[PDB]
Amino acid sequence: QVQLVESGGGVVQPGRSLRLSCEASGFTFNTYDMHWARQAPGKGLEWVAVIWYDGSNKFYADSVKGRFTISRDNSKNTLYLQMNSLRAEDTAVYYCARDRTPVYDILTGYYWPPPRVDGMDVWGQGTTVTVSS
Amino acid sequence: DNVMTQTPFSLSVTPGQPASISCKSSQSLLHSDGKTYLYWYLQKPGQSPQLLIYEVSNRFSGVPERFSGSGSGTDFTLKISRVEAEDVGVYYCMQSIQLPFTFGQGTKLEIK
Amino acid sequence: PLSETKCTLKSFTVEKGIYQTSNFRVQPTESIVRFPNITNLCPFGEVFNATRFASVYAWNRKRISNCVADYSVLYNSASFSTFKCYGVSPTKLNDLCFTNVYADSFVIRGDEVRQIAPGQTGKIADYNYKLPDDFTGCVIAWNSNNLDSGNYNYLYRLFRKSNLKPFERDISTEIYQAGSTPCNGVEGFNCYFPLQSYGFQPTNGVGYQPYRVVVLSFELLHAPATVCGPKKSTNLVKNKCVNFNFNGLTGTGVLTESNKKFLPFQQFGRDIADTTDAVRDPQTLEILDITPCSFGGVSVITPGTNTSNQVAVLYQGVNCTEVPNVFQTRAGCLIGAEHVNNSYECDIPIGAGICASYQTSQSIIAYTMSLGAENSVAYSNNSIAIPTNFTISVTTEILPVSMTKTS
Amino acid sequence: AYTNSFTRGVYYPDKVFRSSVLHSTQDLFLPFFSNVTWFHAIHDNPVLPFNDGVYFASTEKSNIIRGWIFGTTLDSKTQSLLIVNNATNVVIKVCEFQFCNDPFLGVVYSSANNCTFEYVSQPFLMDKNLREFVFKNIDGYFKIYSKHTPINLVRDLPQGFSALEPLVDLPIGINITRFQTLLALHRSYLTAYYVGYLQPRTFLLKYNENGTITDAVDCALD
Amino acid sequence: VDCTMYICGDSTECSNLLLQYGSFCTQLNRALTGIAVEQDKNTQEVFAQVKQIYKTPPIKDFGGFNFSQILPDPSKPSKRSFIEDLLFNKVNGLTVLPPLLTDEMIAQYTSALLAGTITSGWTFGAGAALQIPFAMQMAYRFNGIGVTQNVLYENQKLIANQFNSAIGKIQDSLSSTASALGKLQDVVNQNAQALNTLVKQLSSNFGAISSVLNDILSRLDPPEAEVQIDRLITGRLQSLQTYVTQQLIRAAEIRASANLAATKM
Amino acid sequence: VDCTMYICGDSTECSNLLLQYGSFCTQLNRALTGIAVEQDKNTQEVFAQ
Amino acid sequence: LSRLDPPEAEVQIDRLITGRLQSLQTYVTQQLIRAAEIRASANLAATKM
Ligand SMILES: *[C@@H]1O[C@H](CO)[C@@H](O)[C@H](O)[C@H]1NC(C)=O
Ligand SMILES: *[C@@H]1O[C@H](CO)[C@@H](O)[C@H](O)[C@H]1NC(C)=O
Ligand SMILES: *[C@@H]1O[C@H](CO)[C@@H](O)[C@H](O)[C@H]1NC(C)=O
Ligand SMILES: *[C@@H]1O[C@H](CO)[C@@H](O)[C@H](O)[C@H]1NC(C)=O
Ligand SMILES: *[C@@H]1O[C@H](CO)[C@@H](O)[C@H](O)[C@H]1NC(C)=O
Ligand SMILES: *[C@@H]1O[C@H](CO)[C@@H](O)[C@H](O)[C@H]1NC(C)=O
Ligand SMILES: *[C@@H]1O[C@H](CO)[C@@H](O)[C@H](O)[C@H]1NC(C)=O
Ligand SMILES: *[C@@H]1O[C@H](CO)[C@@H](O)[C@H](O)[C@H]1NC(C)=O
Ligand SMILES: *[C@@H]1O[C@H](CO)[C@@H](O)[C@H](O)[C@H]1NC(C)=O
Ligand SMILES: *[C@@H]1O[C@H](CO)[C@@H](O)[C@H](O)[C@H]1NC(C)=O
Ligand SMILES: *[C@@H]1O[C@H](CO)[C@@H](O)[C@H](O)[C@H]1NC(C)=O
Ligand SMILES: *[C@@H]1O[C@H](CO)[C@@H](O)[C@H](O)[C@H]1NC(C)=O
Repeated sequence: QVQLVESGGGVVQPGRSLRLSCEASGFTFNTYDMHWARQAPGKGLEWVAVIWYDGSNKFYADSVKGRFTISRDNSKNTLYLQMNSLRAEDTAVYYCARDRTPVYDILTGYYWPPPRVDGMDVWGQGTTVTVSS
Repeated sequence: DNVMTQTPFSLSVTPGQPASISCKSSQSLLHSDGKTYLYWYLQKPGQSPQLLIYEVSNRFSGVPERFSGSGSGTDFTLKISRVEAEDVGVYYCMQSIQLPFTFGQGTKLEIK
Repeated sequence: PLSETKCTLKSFTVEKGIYQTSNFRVQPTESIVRFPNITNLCPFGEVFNATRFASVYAWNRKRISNCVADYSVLYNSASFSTFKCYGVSPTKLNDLCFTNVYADSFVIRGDEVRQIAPGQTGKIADYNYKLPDDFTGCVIAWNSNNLDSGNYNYLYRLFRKSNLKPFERDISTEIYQAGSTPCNGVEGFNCYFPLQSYGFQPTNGVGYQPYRVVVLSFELLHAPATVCGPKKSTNLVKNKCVNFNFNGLTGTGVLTESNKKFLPFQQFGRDIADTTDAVRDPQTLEILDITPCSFGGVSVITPGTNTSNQVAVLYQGVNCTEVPNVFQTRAGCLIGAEHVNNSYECDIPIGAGICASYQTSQSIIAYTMSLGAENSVAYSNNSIAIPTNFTISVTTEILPVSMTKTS
Repeated sequence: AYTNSFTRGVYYPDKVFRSSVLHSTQDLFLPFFSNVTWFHAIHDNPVLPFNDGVYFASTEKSNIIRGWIFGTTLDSKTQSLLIVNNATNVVIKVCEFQFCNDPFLGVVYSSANNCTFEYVSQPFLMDKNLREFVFKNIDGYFKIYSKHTPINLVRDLPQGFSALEPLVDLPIGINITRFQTLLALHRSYLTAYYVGYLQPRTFLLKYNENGTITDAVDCALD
Repeated sequence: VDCTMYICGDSTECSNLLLQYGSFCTQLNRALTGIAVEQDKNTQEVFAQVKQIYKTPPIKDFGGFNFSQILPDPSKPSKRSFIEDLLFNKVNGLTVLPPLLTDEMIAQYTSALLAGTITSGWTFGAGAALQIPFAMQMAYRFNGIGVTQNVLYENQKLIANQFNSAIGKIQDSLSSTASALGKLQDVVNQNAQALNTLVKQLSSNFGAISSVLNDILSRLDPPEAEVQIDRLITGRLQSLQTYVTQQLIRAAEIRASANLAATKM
Repeated sequence: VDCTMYICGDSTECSNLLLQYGSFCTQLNRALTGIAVEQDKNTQEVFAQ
Repeated sequence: LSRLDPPEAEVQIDRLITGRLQSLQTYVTQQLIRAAEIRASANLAATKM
């Protein structure tokens, strides 16, 4: 079964940096793109960021540009999100999520479909990050 | 930005009755490859979201057959043949045609 | 460094100046190996222990890929009388990586196996199976009298219009004609059926008993390595000078996170000079920028052995974080000389407008050049200065005219 | 009929990343401004030679083309390669096909027998736009490159520029001298695209910062 | 160039083989060091002719002449003139050493020469700078070409206007798309071309099985590897010797040009 | 001087072998062309005053 | 090329190419030095003009 286990939550003050972590197991980690998504309390979901399978291409949402740095280490089957420059609105539960589309296996001769980011396949347990005085 | 909406904000459904909950988008979700990129997620009370519909009519593996959906352009909707007790939760529709991925505001499904 | 200057000048005395004595190169701290995570062993068994080998005229080719190919066991096996490798040494095969390895297996008479090599001539090399002149691979042969003997099923092509190109095979069976008549489907005048069997009797003469021969061919130009030796991948390390080995690509440099937009099928990146400067790690699949380990010439600033034995060393174009008074001069960071905020005439040049000198308990100083004494000319629209006196100045000028007439 | 290939059909010669560099390479490219045969297959699909490599292009609103056929005899006597995309998957296999006079797909068709290789994945043809392909068979490797571009020119290839990137790279290693495209039809009455043959040419390729080929020069053109 | 590293870097197997050729690397390094010292000598000889750094006065009362374009620009970080700024904008195993005199120092020398010429003219070359009004200086310079002083004084304004217009025309022509600086761009292009050709020669195999030393050392045993390494050593050594000879010829040409420029100054 | 023709004229085998030495022929052709242009520059600057 | 097969012909052709290329390089170097001398003479001639 597909396993995702978030970590790195807790209570913090505004202005400092924090790190979230997501363990992954039960599937070929390095061939899947990875998403970060969050749900602020009492409000709807919000896609935070996505990282490419090789970590080459990174994208983030408009609310987090310039600030957050998404990274992964395929050797350890881990995913990261550096939470630089917090403000109160970052109070939310955070989920690491898998991409539905893995990249084609290059050992086969076929190189289609082109690797593209797609919606969130499987969502992890989730952890809470609270930032406030 | 591809702003999106869902109506009604909360639908109350007796057990076994069919249910209908809608999603909409500002710009068309049809991509140049011919696919229409819409994803839906179910978040029951007290855990992370679960993917239900990954293309407008394609149900995700492991989803019960009662869940189904259809749509085109900017109007989309999901149909439930009969609502069982575990179907209570919030339904979020989401486009994946362009980044950032934009969710709808979410809609609750409850028992009457 | 003073002794290095004395040694490179081959003199016990050193004049004032700056001398390039040696070259600095930060050494590799660790050795790194990153081979692909292929688990399955390679099916060499069905190549060598096959039930039946094809005739030399119709040699059978097998394609080998996705292997952890152990060539040590083949090399150490006593069965193989001939284990000859041309483009590679047999011992090195356990540490190389190849793409799309071929294995050409066929049976052949004994003493004529010498024709299986680059540039050879003879009936088998000319008309049955020819290797290229730049062949990269191994030719493996052994006695097969106990299996292939009598026996007459195996054949070899005697008659054929022209010498075969490398790695082509002829299957035609029409009656060749050496005479001029149209020998159509008949062995007419000087015409023969092109294939005739080998006489593999169980006790034929030495060199005539059958030999089973397998030829391994390796391709190295193609990017994705599919056949690799049984080396063990080391944990990856970044941001330090290390020896690295990605899929057999030996090298030395600093590995750094890459921003290059490699496509999934791309494994390597090439610089403008057509040298590998980026690589996809074959396990994490991440792209790593390769840069050379920091290096630069080493220059020794010497006030002169007659003056003093103290010296200062300039490591050209390096940052002092890599070198092991210290001063980050723009022309390479300088040690052994103390920076001073004054400015003097250039005694010993270094570069970027900075020079060094031996001055006052004395030590070697480093300073920015003073181009000259400042002077504000008292210009005005109605003021002139006229000399009231003079000095006759005699200045010597030396010019070379000729040099010695060597022959 | 014939038309002029305005610098179309160039592709990435090798799967090695190169960025911000002008690279001179020798490979089987389509010559610039060459004569490409234009086949008005819809009012048929003749078997065409495979001269060291083929450049194939097409543009239809209804994606009539679905695949290709390769081989020497195209019968049970010799090995043949089949590529075809139905509504849900591609299928690539290399078998001694007993091809009929008119290969096509119904509303679905195969002639496979006694063979070794097979493969399945998503279709690269989908349900205005120009689809270009380049086929090669050298050193035991069968290769396909591809690129899809919107257009507005009606009945000729565009003046623009776009490099074809790899789509298939298989070590099939079969002998190929002839090929034939196959179509999808709403009928089974067993009895549109451009073709241009590659030649060995020296090209100078401009790689931009993102690693994509943005322009090229055919050294032997003029 | 590090001769040992260029011919074969990070490979002691070649370095032992390269020793058998003797002192060729020492000769190449010595020649390139001589060329490098010659460049600093050329710059010093051309620009360092002033014994003092003369400053232009704060008041620009030069009798109508306007040297704003050629004099230093105070506002810039590097104190180049306007025309100097226009000029500056329009123009492994091996390393590039920096010049002894930075562009700031050369600009300082040029400013000193300009100030000495404007305020004192010919005199600071002969000895201590003797101030003189610029009108009288240009008057004698008219007298130096056989034109009497009154020819200048009677029409000083026209002369000043003509000089200002000519300087403005130089500024406009230089700021345009004109390629008047092709002579220096030729030097830059020749140096770049020589270095690129030297680097490209590493890709040539010279008859060896491969152009990469690591491939030879990984694939072949020492006795079999040596014959390929010898071919690569001979090829790369020949390429480096050719490069050094070309640089010596170019250095002689540049030395002649620098001597001419020093004489012109 | 045409470097390839001088070293080996009309020989495709030697022409292929000569490519292994790289860009020596292009270098020599460039140098000789530079000398050739330099002669015209000399005559121009002497006589075209 | 008429007497020997490619594997031995290449061995002979390698040393023949090496000799001819060395001769051409020496010729070009001598021409470069002589061109520098002639340029010095031509600059002197232009100055005299
Ligand atoms: C190779 O893949 C296996 C898959 O289970 C994994 O356990 C292992 O860590 C990977 N790496 C190595 C060096 O075996
Ligand atoms: C062939 O059979 C022998 C029998 O002992 C075995 O040792 C060997 O591993 C087999 N395979 C090869 C490639 O020799
Ligand atoms: C050392 O230098 C001093 C001062 O220049 C000089 O008087 C003396 O003769 C020198 N001695 C030698 C051995 O060069
Ligand atoms: C030297 O290295 C340090 C650490 O990498 C860096 O902070 C500093 O800017 C470097 N200085 C120069 C002149 O390169
Ligand atoms: C030299 O200048 C530096 C930088 O202004 C300053 O930090 C230092 O104290 C000065 N030292 C002396 C001895 O003037
Ligand atoms: C000129 O200088 C000399 C010394 O060089 C001095 O003896 C003489 O008196 C001076 N004459 C005048 C007029 O100042
Ligand atoms: C070949 O091309 C020329 C010019 O493009 C054209 O005039 C001619 O008709 C073409 N012929 C064929 C047979 O394609
Ligand atoms: C390839 O097939 C053709 C028939 O189209 C045949 O003439 C040719 O000899 C074959 N070549 C090889 C190498 O099989
Ligand atoms: C497409 O072909 C595959 C076999 O290649 C088959 O399994 C699949 O059902 C086909 N799909 C359609 C829609 O015909
Ligand atoms: C299959 O192909 C092989 C090789 O061409 C042939 O020997 C065999 O008879 C074929 N069998 C059938 C059933 O077609
Ligand atoms: C390269 O990629 C970037 C990022 O996707 C994009 O903004 C840019 O337009 C692309 N092309 C060039 C020429 O930079
Ligand atoms: C000198 O010329 C500059 C333009 O280069 C102009 O701005 C300035 O006013 C002029 N000054 C005088 C005194 O003519």
